[PDB]
Amino acid sequence: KETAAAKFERQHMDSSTSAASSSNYCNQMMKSRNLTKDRCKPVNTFVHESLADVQAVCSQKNVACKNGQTNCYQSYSTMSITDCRETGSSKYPNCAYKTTQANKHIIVACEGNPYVPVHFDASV
Repeated sequence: KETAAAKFERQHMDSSTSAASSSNYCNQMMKSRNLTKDRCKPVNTFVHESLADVQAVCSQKNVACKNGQTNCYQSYSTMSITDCRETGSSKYPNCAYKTTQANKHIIVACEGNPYVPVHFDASV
């Protein structure tokens, strides 16, 4: 089955664009990454950076995750991100999202050898 690292890439990485190009970015990406297939995922963030730059966060500033786990890390630098969260009209299978551009630090949880992101915790 899909690894946690691979799931993180599918859910949260978008190295192919520098930022969201339109208000339909989230609608399209949430669909394309299969985050709407079974149910409308309520909120999601995409990171517009190289994979290696995001994986490198696992050796940056340790911080406890929201859930208290101690394998979370905050990026030293801000990153281009897109916040996706459901609109009031979103109704499965017609999932619908508000796209918001931002430049924020990210917080990810890391696991494994290589030690890589497995969960997107927050934009801060």
